[PDB]
Amino acid sequence: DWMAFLIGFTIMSLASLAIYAKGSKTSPALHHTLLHAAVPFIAATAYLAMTFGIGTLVNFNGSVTYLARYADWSVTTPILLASLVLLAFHERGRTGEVGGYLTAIIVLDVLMIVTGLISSLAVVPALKWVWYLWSCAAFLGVLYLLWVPLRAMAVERGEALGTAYQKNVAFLTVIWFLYPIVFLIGPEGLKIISDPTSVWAILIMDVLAKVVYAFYAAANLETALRH
Amino acid sequence: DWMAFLIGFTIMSLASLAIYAKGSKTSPALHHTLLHAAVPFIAATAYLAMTFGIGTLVNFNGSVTYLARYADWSVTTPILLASLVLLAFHERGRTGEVGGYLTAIIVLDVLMIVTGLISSLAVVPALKWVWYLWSCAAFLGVLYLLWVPLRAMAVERGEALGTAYQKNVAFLTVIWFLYPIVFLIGPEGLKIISDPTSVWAILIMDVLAKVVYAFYAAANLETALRHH
Amino acid sequence: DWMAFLIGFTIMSLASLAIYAKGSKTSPALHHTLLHAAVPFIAATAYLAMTFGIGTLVNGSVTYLARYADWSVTTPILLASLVLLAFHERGRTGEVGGYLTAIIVLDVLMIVTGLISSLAVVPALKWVWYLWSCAAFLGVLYLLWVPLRAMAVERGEALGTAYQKNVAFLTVIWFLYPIVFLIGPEGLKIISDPTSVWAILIMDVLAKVVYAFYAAANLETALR
Ligand SMILES: CCCCCCCCCCCCCCCCCCCC
Repeated sequence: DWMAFLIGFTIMSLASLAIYAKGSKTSPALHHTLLHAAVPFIAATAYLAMTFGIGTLVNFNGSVTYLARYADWSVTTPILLASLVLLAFHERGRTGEVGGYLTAIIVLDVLMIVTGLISSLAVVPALKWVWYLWSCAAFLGVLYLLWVPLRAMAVERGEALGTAYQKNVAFLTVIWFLYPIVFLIGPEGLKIISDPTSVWAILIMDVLAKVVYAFYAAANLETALRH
Repeated sequence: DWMAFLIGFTIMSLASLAIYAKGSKTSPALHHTLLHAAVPFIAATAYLAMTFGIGTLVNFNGSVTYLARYADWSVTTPILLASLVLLAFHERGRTGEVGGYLTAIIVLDVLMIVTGLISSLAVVPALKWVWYLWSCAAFLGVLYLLWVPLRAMAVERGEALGTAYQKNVAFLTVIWFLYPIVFLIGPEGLKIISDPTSVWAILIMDVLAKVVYAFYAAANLETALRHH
Repeated sequence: DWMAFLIGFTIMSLASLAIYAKGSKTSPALHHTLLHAAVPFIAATAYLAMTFGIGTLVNGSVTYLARYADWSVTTPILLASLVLLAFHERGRTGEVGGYLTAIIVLDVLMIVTGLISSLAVVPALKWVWYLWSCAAFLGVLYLLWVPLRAMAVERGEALGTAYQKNVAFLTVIWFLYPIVFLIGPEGLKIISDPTSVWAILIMDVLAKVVYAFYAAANLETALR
């Protein structure tokens, strides 16, 4: 409940501070540290909002949808994707090159979030699942870019940075896949799991995706940079 | 009306897939392919929303406003403008150079859309037209950047890429000008033409602007690259 | 109140036109001119909205959504210009982007959190959010004053002098906003809505119009 949101805020607020301090401030690593440190600060703001039910909509039938949660995802996810794109290019790209991939992957990712929110708010089952599927299509669009063309470039340019990108993407894919799963089985979908259970699961997921991943990604870059 | 939206979605969904696959994946062409392929995918999501009247607000005495339509325009138009800016610079610029023109042209363009939405929703005629005009001012702001300074740079840097930009801009101008015309004539404005007729017209316009233009722009760039 | 908004629109509309015309269209200066000219045009659109009470919420306490909408876009653009100055108009792939994203995220959050504080009808919540917004502002100020300023000075004296001058001016003016909020009807309600509105207009002109011309002069000094 409130306790989960307050735990989320505290973890995310501290983590953001920790990620920046601990993170490298040198050359290419710096801009990765800045991006990774920002995500939790957004998540923190979101979680603080959710504790006081700011942005949280209560349907006539007492059903709750957290706008703040989706608002977080709409900004954070793209920032995490942006960091990955830069890794793939090995921190060098000509005018418009990285920008094109960024725009492509952000558009898909943000749409994935927006469509997911439309699905959540949909009170008609048929519509709810049509939109969920479209969201999933967007997610596959994101995953395709990451796993095929971007990963292709990631490996082509060198083993060290290619190894770092592949490690980061793998971790990202598994964690990111939990969100659509939780949605499906959660109160926004099949309603197999309780609101509180889904919220508690998301907190654990959010910490892995934003905090653990950040420290993991830093180690993979630091290991790769050493070579 | 819903049939038009479903037709729009299907055309835009397929087109997006087609544009990416057909588009070149090499050097400067690649980043143009990625940007051009994204637009229809947004438009598609928008059109799907509109079929189920998701963003659609209904006001008495025949006033409908499709929020999803404007949401599409607020993202797509800038992406199309972004692609043009990159063309003008001949796919090379110093730090912040392209960014300055992007921010400038996006701010004007997005404002043009936002102001247009305010105009559509405005219940006082005087306000509705004040905002329409302000939107038009923004559009002129966009057109100025495209046609004067950006076109100047486009031609100065080389004939091949300059020819491609000029062709793309010309096509852009004519199509983009239809939107303010339809708005004026449409239920959002003078209510001279029916909601359904205006919606069907916009679908035709949207296909030209996002799908036909994409293939046209691609050909003009590939023509310029081969000639060079 | 409406007269202030109409005055704001007219000042901001003309200023934006003036800033572009007067601004240099060459090399690094150009992209600074384009960014600086756009800000007032946003502010203008905002002020026009506010005169006709578009985005203005009646709920007893009144909060101008158009005002915050303006701030959420303009402030980042002004911060973006400063970041570019610090790098001396040269940075490797992703370098400037990382600092931009960092400083924009903090800045935009600062605005949105401030809006949450304004809309909050419960005092305790209103001040929790105000403080969080302030934390974000300090986050912005830190980046500007420490790491970005460090790079600004390290790269050369001329551009380092220009950045330091611009930042100083920015900090002082930008600090008025949280002060006005605190003592204004969105906070302690020590000063009237009209007084706060008229004060913000004066502040907004300094921050977007005067600062633009000041920043332009400082860059032309640095280029010479
Ligand atoms: C460094 C330059 C990269 C900047 C990234 C640009 C990303 C643009 C953001 C796109 C957002 C699209 C999501 C909006 C969907 C709205 C569609 C309406 C459906 C109801």
